[PDB]
Amino acid sequence: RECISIHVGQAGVQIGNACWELYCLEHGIQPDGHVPRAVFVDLEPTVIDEVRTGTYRQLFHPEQLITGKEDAANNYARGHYTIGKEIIDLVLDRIRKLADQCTGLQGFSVFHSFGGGTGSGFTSLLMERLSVDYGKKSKLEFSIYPAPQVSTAVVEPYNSILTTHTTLEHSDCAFMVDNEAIYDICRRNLDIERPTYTNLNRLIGQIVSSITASLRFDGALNVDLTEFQTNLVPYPRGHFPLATYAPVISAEKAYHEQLSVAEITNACFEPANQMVKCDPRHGKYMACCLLYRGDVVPKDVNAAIATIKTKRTIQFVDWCPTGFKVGINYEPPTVVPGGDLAKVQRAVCMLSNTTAIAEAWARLDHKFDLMYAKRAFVHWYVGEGMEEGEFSEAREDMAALEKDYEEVGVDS
Amino acid sequence: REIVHIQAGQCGNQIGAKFWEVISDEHGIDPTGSYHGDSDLQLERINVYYNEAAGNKYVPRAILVDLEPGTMDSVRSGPFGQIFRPDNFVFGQSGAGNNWAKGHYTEGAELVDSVLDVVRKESESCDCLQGFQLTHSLGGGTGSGMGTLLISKIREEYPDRIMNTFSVVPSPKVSDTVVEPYNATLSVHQLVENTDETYCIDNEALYDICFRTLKLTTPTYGDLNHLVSATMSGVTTCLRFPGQLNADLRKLAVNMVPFPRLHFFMPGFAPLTSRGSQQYRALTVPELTQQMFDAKNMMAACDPRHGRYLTVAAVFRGRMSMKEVDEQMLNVQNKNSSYFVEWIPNNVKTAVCDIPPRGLKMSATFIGNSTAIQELFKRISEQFTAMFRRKAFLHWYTGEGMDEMEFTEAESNMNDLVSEYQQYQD
Amino acid sequence: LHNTVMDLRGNIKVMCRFRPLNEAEILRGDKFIPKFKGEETVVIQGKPYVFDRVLPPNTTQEQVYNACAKQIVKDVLEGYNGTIFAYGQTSSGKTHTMEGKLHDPQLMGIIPRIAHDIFDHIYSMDENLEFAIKVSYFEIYLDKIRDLLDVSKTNLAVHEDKNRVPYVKGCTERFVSSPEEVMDVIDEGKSNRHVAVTNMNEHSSRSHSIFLINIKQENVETEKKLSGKLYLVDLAGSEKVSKTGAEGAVLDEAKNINKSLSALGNVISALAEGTTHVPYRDSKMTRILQDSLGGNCRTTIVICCSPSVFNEAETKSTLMFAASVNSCK
Ligand SMILES: CC(=O)O[C@H]1C(=O)[C@@]2(C)[C@H]([C@H](OC(=O)c3ccccc3)[C@]3(O)C[C@H](OC(=O)[C@H](O)[C@@H](NC(=O)c4ccccc4)c4ccccc4)C(C)=C1C3(C)C)[C@]1(OC(C)=O)CO[C@@H]1C[C@@H]2O
Ligand SMILES: Nc1nc2c(ncn2[C@@H]2O[C@H](COP(=O)(O)OP(=O)(O)OP(=O)(O)O)[C@@H](O)[C@H]2O)c(=O)[nH]1
Ligand SMILES: Nc1ncnc2c1ncn2[C@@H]1O[C@H](COP(=O)(O)OP(=O)(O)NP(=O)(O)O)[C@@H](O)[C@H]1O
Ligand SMILES: Nc1nc2c(ncn2[C@@H]2O[C@H](COP(=O)(O)OP(=O)(O)O)[C@@H](O)[C@H]2O)c(=O)[nH]1
Ligand SMILES: [Mg+2]
Ligand SMILES: [Mg+2]
Repeated sequence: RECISIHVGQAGVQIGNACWELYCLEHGIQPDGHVPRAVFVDLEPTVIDEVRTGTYRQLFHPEQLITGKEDAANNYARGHYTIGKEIIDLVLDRIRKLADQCTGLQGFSVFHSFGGGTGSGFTSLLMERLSVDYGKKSKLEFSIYPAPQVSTAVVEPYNSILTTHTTLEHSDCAFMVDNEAIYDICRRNLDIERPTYTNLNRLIGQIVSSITASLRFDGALNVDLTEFQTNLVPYPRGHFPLATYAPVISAEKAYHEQLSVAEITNACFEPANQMVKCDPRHGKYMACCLLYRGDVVPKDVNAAIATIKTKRTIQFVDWCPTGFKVGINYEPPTVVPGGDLAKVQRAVCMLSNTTAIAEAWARLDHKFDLMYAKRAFVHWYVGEGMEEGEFSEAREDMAALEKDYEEVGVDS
Repeated sequence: REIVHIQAGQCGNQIGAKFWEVISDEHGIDPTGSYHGDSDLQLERINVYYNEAAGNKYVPRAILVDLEPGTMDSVRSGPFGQIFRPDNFVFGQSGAGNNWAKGHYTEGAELVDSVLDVVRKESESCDCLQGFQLTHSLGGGTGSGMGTLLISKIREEYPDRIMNTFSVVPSPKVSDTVVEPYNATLSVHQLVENTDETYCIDNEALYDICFRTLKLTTPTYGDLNHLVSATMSGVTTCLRFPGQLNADLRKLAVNMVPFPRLHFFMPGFAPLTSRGSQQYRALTVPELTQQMFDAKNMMAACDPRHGRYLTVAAVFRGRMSMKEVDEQMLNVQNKNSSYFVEWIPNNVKTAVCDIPPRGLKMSATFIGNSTAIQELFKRISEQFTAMFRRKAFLHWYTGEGMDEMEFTEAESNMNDLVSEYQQYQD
Repeated sequence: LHNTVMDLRGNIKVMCRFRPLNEAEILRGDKFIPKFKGEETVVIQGKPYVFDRVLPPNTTQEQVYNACAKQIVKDVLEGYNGTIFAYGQTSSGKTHTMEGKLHDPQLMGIIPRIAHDIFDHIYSMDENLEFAIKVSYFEIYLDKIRDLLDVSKTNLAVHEDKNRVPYVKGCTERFVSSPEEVMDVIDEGKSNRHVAVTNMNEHSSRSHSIFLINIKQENVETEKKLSGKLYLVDLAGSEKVSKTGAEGAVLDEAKNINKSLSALGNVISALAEGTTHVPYRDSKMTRILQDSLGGNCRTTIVICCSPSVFNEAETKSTLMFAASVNSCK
């Protein structure tokens, strides 16, 4: 029934504090109410401390807040092997102590930031140690994969080609939200050149609320977590769909809010609104899980979608007749009291697997090579319990992820 | 986390006074007083530079190494001079001769053990050690020789903790000493092989940047020092603050050093506007990158425009949009694709603290790893040969128990170091 | 075709040597994974060509020695440099190829054979040549040069020669004028080599070994001194830290040494094939063997490999070393 969550890496923790905020906010549980149902991991104390100093301070147990005073290191190796190792046990312990206390759970919603040290590496083995300790569950990892041109870390790819290959054979469904492609939404669909990280977080903090929160919440067309991976992954590769939200209108500027279904659903497939720089440049969808929430008439959907199924310029895979999982919830969304999110009475958090990422992975793989081609910051990992193996052998890994996402599509 | 500063030589020392003059105020620590901190955040992370004893006396955890009493006795007899626990003063009343050899093999080699002693008392302080900060000048005895030894020993004692080095590489135009390239070439040698992050500052790159970027007409040393200390605060201490995207020595190290040499950087501060007038506030952000990335404004002597970059780390510290930050960095990376090296898709390492420099609204330290610094070790290396060839003031070295093969060694080493760095400019 | 791509001809490649399985392990758990094709391709998974030469699990010690070292020894006696590198993890066959058993008429390795050939020319061709065979044996452990003879020095330094090329000064050298004294140097150095306490069968090398044979020959009539250096470099083992679980042992310490030295490796063949000059003077290993990495191409890399669930790791790395050169036409 439940779904634990492990927010790993400063980012996964910032986003965590955010997604965790939106929660109580739409459940009437102020600062000090019940008890969360997740944990927080980081090898840099000062960040988890922000959850220990700032807002939502006492809504957590100093037990579900793991820290390694030591060093973060923007390098996979160190975070996965060398350092990150020391903490893992302890980490697990909570996701085994928190996993017990419950009643027939469904899985762990993992929150990490692909291209980091504590986020890429660590998790790599966290999800790793999970796939074995609970192979019998769902492993949906919600990632924030590398901005297409606006990356931060100098190494980023090293850290992301490595978190992909190690987690690939362990996740159930990996959701992806592109940090940059979300900015566009903040520039083009909300207008603000002042987007603090605290915003992107409010956003995913939204799209995510549509996943677990409301879905695990009764409705006219419930959709379990398992449901996802089933209706969402055509193949064992921990396939990565993309998150998209519909009423991303500004709560100040424009106001046409009352944008009946027929509109908000069409607003999902236009590439300028998908929290991912993977513009459907060719990527044929192969399965979409249209999660609606608020006042929505099933016919409105079983029509708004029909209209789409016949737009053709939206070309769905061949081997897939119908790939539209319509998830209907009741309670409308719940916007921050005064952030910058419109606040409509219905939304569409549609996520999907698109042959599109054939790109995004490509463009991120290429990156890697360029540097590896010169070993660049390699000495930083080797000296951290890794080898020419793990790199070269994780490169070959993704290689067959560029072929995979190519074969499962583009061909009939 | 933590670190333990090291004031090698007079310069490195003189600067200590300025690095601590600053940092303290950037942490509300009065002379011997405690934390008067205008805020409450300038305390949760202080540890990085102090120690708890009394309850109002957080003492800087640095080392003051020097073979010339008068110096430390000027730093200890002035302003903040009375905050260092006397135990910190590792003096060498000997003749602090201006010889690299006199402070690395003969005179300094003695005072070393009585230093390492303390560098251990401070390291084994508490919690977890990160690395050590090292200030000095590569143009003298107690600086290049004895300080370059202090590290060679440190790096044998904890090849785990990092080693940032703040070197005052011998300014071009005019040398404030004569053997300079001797004391220098010999210390850079030791650097390229122990510390793993070096920030080279040039007394004349400063003047310039201090007499034209600060209409300042009488730039006393105190100033230069002050400007420098401003950068080393943005680096360390800063990142030991919260941030949307924070880093720390390692990130900085693990994102800036593609190849083990250790490589040297060139720090640059952001808001560098003259007092009254200039107080233009054009600091939205494009103004900071405008700054940081220009030629002038690079504490180094060389000009970036004269050689690609391998890595860059804009360590900003003041509330801004992870969008207008992450964005700007890009155009910058495209307007100058020419010089920014290619085999690194994203050279830049954007870092973002929150709280800014006490009295300012928005700043951003720049730590550049450009191939341009090739044209400096060249300089140094040249000066050597031109004088080595004739063994100029060599008797002051050998006569101190040195080797004719020692000088050969260093030059070559550091000379090769020039070579390599070009391997990427191409 | 395919010949033009041999642009790597840099010979500085790395001949593959598979060790055979013994009857006790054919049906224990260790089985063949190496498919051989011809005498130069090895198919492990997906792999359509290998490189220059693959020695099968049917190739003699003598056979490996002829192809790999015999020429290098010949050139060294004329006053040139040569390097033979060795690599392969635990139970791959390194100990068996380099030394084997110290006195075995055909089971003996590389170092006892070179020693036999050296003293077969000496006293048969000395009538104007005065030979002095000097051997030196040192390890690189925690990137410090530990001399393995006399009194162990926990660090030892390089200095530079007449040309500004570094060499290991102070390395304890000794005369050897018959084969026995060479064996006695090996016994002495191995007894202080850092070996992980496993089971008696396994020999987990945590320290890289450099055996120097310095062929000094002096000419009696006015012509001067020659000094060919044969560096026999026995690389320490490489072990996948991920699988084994280094918590705290000389596993973590070895992982840093083996990775730093293998990485420098990668750049050195790549430079020995086609690059501008680069990571010399970076590590002590590189400082000891530099003159050889630039001239008399004789740095034969002999990597081992035994079929099984294991050894596939170090074998793989041995193949990834000289796999790129000219591509193509
Ligand atoms: C009224 C007002 O706003 O005054 C400003 C000011 O006028 C200006 C000109 C300051 C001023 O700085 C200088 O004039 C200067 C003097 C010698 C060497 C270098 C600089 C200032 O003195 C410096 C001072 O800086 C700080 O307070 C930072 O926290 C800074 N602190 C120190 O350097 C410091 C100085 C004395 C004692 C202890 C610390 C800092 C910077 C980076 C990391 C840590 C701390 C500031 C904003 C000002 C004054 C006071 C006039 C500027 O410098 C800095 C480092 O902020 C020079 O260009 C900038 C722009 C500022 O607006
Ligand atoms: N959406 C969103 N992205 C974030 C947030 N914080 C960081 N990121 C992104 O995630 C990545 C940053 O990871 P870091 O903060 O450097 O590291 P970490 O993953 O927390 O772990 P360490 O490297 O060990 O500190 C970058 O790509 C950021 O753009 C956040 O609050 N929201
Ligand atoms: N060709 C061969 N014939 C007979 N025995 C062999 C042969 N090659 C290897 N062996 C034996 O198999 C084992 C592997 O020996 P060595 O001890 O040669 O391994 P490595 O040196 O491969 N091991 P390691 O150092 O731990 O990484 C030893 O017991 C050898 O005596
Ligand atoms: N920025 C700066 N440079 C200094 C200071 N003091 C000496 N220097 C420089 O250091 C060099 C001289 O070395 P010095 O510090 O006297 O050596 P030592 O005292 O014998 O170790 C000259 O290039 C000076 O410009 C200082 O307080 N600030
Ligand atoms: Mg973090
Ligand atoms: Mg062996």
